Amino acid sequence: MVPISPIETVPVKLKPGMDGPKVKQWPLTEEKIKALVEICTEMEKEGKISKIGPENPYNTPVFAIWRKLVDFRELNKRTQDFWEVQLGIPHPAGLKKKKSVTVLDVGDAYFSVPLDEDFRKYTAFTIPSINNETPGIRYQYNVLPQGWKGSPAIFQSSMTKILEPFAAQNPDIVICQYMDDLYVGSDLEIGQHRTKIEELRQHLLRWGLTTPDKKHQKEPPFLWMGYELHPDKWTVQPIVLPEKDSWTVNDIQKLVGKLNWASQIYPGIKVRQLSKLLRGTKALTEVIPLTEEAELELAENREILKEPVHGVYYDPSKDLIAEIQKQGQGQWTYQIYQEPFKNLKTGKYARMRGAHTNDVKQLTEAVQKITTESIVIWGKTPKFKLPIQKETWETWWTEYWQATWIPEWEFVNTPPLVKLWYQLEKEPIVGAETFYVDGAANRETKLGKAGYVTNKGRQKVVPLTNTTNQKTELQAIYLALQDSGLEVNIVTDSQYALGIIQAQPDKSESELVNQIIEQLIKKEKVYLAWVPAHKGIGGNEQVDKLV
Amino acid sequence: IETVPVKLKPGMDGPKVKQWPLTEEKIKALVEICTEMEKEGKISKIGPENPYNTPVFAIKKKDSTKWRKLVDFRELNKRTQDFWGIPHPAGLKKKKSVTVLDVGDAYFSVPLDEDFRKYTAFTIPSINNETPGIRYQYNVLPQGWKGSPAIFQSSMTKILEPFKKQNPDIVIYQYMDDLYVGSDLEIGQHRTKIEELRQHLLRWYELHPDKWTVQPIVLPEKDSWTVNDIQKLVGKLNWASQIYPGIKVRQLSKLLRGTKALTEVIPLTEEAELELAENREILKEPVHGVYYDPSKDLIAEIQKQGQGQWTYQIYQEPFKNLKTGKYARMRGAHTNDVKQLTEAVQKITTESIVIWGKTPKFKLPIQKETWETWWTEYWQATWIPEWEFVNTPPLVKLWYQ
Ligand SMILES: COC(=O)Cc1cc(Oc2ccccc2OCCn2ccc(=O)[nH]c2=O)c(C)c2cc(C#N)ccc12
Repeated sequence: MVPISPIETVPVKLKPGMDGPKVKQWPLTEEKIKALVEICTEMEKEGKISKIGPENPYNTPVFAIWRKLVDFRELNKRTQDFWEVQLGIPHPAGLKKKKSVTVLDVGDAYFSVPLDEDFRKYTAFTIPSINNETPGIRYQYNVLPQGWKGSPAIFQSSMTKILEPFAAQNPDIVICQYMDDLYVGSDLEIGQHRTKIEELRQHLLRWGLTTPDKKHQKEPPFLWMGYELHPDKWTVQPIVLPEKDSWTVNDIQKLVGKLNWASQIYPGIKVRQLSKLLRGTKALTEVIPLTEEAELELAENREILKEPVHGVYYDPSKDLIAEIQKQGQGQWTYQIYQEPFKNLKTGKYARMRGAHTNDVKQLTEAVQKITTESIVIWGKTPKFKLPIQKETWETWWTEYWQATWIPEWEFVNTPPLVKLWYQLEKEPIVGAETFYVDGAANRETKLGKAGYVTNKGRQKVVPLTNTTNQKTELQAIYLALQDSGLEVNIVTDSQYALGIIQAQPDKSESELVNQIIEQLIKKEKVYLAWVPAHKGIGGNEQVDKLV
Repeated sequence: IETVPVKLKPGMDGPKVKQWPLTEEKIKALVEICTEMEKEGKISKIGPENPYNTPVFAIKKKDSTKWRKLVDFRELNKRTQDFWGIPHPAGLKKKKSVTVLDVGDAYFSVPLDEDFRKYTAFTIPSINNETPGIRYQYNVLPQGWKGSPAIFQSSMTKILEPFKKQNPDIVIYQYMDDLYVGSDLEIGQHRTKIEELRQHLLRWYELHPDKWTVQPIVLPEKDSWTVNDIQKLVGKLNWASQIYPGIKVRQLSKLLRGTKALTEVIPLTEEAELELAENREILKEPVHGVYYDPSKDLIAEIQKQGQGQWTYQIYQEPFKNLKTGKYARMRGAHTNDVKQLTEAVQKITTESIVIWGKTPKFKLPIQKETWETWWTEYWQATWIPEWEFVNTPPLVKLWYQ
């Protein structure tokens, strides 16, 4: 017998202060008991488990469905935390094309890696006796049990330690681990590739690991985690938008799942309205009628999902490009590619939850998201194609009160373009009328007034019902913008209004702010000056709006 | 050569912080560095039984193309037991010049407590999560951990004993991996003395706090005032009245009586000139009742002024500034706001380390996603302070300008 190399055990403990599981065994039928006795007999004959005496005080329930199913939920609750290395699956767009790719599934994955002997006593389980007229048969696991908390992590680390020297002495191949399957890829000739696959099967056999003796039953295309992997391209598994007479909540969440999933390769997928119908519902069976915006959006989705689209693999020798397009209502879409019309992947970005916003901020956020995703997938920041003029970005970041930055990018003239809709003046305007505005409201009756007085003797006071102080300050500025020429100075004491306008929004929740924006867009020059209230500053008439 | 027992605070587990994505060049640099360190016993590979993790990335310090390994030990530092203390040298900020030295290598010759090593675990990530991440844990004192200068304090005292006995006029301070050496010599004599101390440390950053002062509130001196000029003056004075008690603005607001155009020139009455002069005299004095409390956090606010100019204030209570400043240095960051902000944060943190011996909590005028996407690209210090993000434009921006 050729000496099998031992696999180093991973020292495992329980959570601090906790003890092993002690759960009462369930009564089983005589048929199930016989089945479990046969299965456990064979497993003991193989070495996966071993019989134990009555000294072991721990127990974990067992079932038969025949196949044995040990319910380790209690031991999982009581087992220490492990370093789970599977967090975020590899994205197909990050893979690099290989001439040959082979799949090797390892038989008896967990049942070939030994378990820490000082921990085996916590895996104890008992098989009930026929009519329970004898003590049940007590067993404990000698290898990683399927369903235990630490089986995937320990299996992955052991497989990594085994595959380390082979990967070191074979730099011309790439190996990838995923559950009980290994994916090897290389650009060598098919003969050299199959040869090195044989060498890998041998190197794994030196540790007692069995690979498919037959030809590997998995051949391209590979169906993996909703993906289709082909020798030269990748895509998502078929996305079918169903025809429904009425759409319920679960149908709409299925639809937004298929659309969110399909959006990573199908460009232009929009999900704003269909997900907007789910706002504050929290009812899985509630039927929600579809708005016309959602029906037209669904028609555009069916038009995009008409025929299959594929993505290419990553070529590290070519530059990485990401182009962004604005879609409206806070929706953005992007393609990441290296050659024109041949996308690596696609995606979308929806604006965050905010009361005020503008397009430049949203474009910046989208660029940051794409940057992080690209560093994840490809390990580098792509060059950007953005629908915004260089001069627009320069004016924005040079005049913005916050720090902001975009990585290397170039302008692409693909409408709609992102632009600055208004710019406030830095110094007061000579020859322009000066509007001193103010607004006030009563906290009880919700009655208020908003108005202005100007240097030319122009005045206005408007009464308002169902209003607040902030609303009357915004309304006062709005009136000043309504009744002034193309150039105007405005003096206010509202720190709230100045805080809104200095954030430079082009779209808001409050229709009042949106009207202020529409007025600013029409002006030539607007200078907004702030003064403290109640300081006896003439012109700023707080008593004119408190009557 | 003998390990000192180190534990965590009662009731606190080890740090379990997610490792953020790194570029390919940084991953390669960390692989090379960590391989070299593993060959030297400074770190060792760990198995999946270690659930703890601390972020790690790579930088390139000043005047060097070699990559350096930086570990974000912030969580481990706040979860590590308090080590005890040496009173802060109040004369370090008074000295004419100070030079910062990196003494991190000296930490790697002292072994780390055996049972504490599992808490220093870090992970070199992989691109696209293809292969598992390379996990390491430290066997010696790691750079960036607060326990490394606390444990090495005795050895550092023994090494620096001859030099401190040789020059009683040279002040020596230590914070994390940095050694601050202050004196009053000439720049050439200071550089030769620094080479003397660095070879003295071998066989075993010009910074001038004297050219730094606290900044007063200044008012304009004009011959003709417009309505806008007086309105801004009254706004700034009303703001300063929160700091200085005797500020009075009624005689200047008396000039704004009537709705006048913003560009109209207004002459100052005698009462207004007297009021403005009294306000100047009040502003010339320091702030009433401003003290430092070592039990409280330091807060640093930064305002972007444009044209590469930045203003900052370090305080503990609102309107009680312990330090104010204006960083306007231009060093290869003319077209990048984030790089400017990051160098500003590093400089302010260094000043705070010199003055009080600890780092402040920053309030950054930047969106969380932008800063968290780009700040590691321009970081060159061995420590990392805490920060939060201000999303509403502060009105007091121009009152510090
Ligand atoms: C962690 O591994 C991954 O997630 C990537 C991963 C890589 C992989 O294959 C590879 C193995 C080693 C290096 C590159 C690989 O893909 C390059 C791109 N590709 C892909 C398919 C093809 O024919 N031809 C190609 O040139 C396979 C075959 C996978 C198969 C399944 C399945 N079922 C799941 C993931 C897989």
